[PDB]
Amino acid sequence: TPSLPTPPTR
Amino acid sequence: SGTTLFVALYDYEARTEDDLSFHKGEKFQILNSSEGDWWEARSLTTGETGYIPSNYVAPV
Repeated sequence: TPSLPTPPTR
Repeated sequence: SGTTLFVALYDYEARTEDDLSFHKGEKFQILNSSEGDWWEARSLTTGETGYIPSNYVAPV
């Protein structure tokens, strides 16, 4: 974890 | 000398894969603050590198 994807545009 | 540690203002639970969790008072060296709001950092507790929300830290 964390499991969620990191958005590339952040 | 010639560098600055940062300190966490609040606890944080990371939610995405590239982000670090940390507790209030944890110390960091910042590695890249040039690519927006989320800074690349190294935790001085764990040695891990990842992104942190820049509003959660301040310079020592």
